[PDB]
Amino acid sequence: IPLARTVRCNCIHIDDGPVRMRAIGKLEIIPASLSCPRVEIIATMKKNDEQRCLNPESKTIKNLMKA
Amino acid sequence: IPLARTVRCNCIHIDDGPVRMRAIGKLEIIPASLSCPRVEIIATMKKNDEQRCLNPESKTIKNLMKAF
Amino acid sequence: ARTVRCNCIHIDDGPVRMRAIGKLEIIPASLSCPRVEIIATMKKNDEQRCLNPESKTIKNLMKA
Amino acid sequence: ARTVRCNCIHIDDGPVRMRAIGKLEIIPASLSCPRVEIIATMKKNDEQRCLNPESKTIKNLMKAF
Repeated sequence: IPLARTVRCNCIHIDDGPVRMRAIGKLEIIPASLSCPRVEIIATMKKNDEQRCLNPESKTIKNLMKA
Repeated sequence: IPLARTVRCNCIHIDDGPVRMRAIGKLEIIPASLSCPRVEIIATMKKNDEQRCLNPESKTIKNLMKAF
Repeated sequence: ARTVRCNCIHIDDGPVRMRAIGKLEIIPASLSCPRVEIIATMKKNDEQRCLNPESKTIKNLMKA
Repeated sequence: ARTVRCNCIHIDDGPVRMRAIGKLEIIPASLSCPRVEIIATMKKNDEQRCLNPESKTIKNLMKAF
C-alpha cells in the first residue's frame, strides 16, 4: 500500500463474468514476476479462441485453477 | 492485449471480493489515463482505514458505482 | 437544531469536461453529512472542487 | 481409421521449483486427448516441457492460498 509502481503485464483489464472448464480451451497461468508483481490467468475460450484475463484473487477462479 | 505494455497504476491487485454501501467510508474513481489505460476504483472501507481495489468492469461494481 | 459539517462549502455547476478531471471522490451521506458529496481533482492545477450529485453533467459523467 | 492428438511426447516426473517456471499452459482433458496436459515454460532458455498433472511438485506448485 504505497504509490504507483510501474509494471509490465500481459493483462490490463480483468474479465469478471465467470465460467467453467467446459468453455475454456486453454488456461494460461503466469507466476508473479519482477515485472508483473501478480499472477496472470489467461483463458482461451473455444469460442473463437477469445482470450480473457481473469482475476487470480477470485474465489471461483482459485477453485477452477486448482483442478 | 497485442503484447505487454508498460503501465503505472495505483492498483496492482484487484479485490474482486463482494460488498455494498453500508460502510465504505469512501470510493475513489480515477478515469483511464495515459499512464493507466483503465479506470481504477479504490474503496476505503468504513472500518480500519483498509483500502480495496475494485474491478471497474464488475457488474456489481458498475451498479454499486452508478448509484453514487 | 438544523446542523451540518460537510467537506464542501462550495458547489460547482459550471459543466466540466470528462477529460479535465484527474480524480473523483464519492463520500456517501452520513449522519454528519446527510448529503452525498462528490469531490473532483481537476487535472489542471490539480484543484479540488465539489460537483452537484444531482447535476446532469454529473449523472452523464457518472457513466465513468 | 482413427487418430489421437496430445501435445506431450515426454512427461517430466523430475521435481521442479516454482522459481524456474515462466508459465503453465494447462489444457483440459479433451476427446482428442483423454487427459489434461500441463506444459511448463521454464524461465531458463524458455524451455517447454510437460509435467505430470498428478505429481506433487505440481500439486503443491498448484498455488492458491
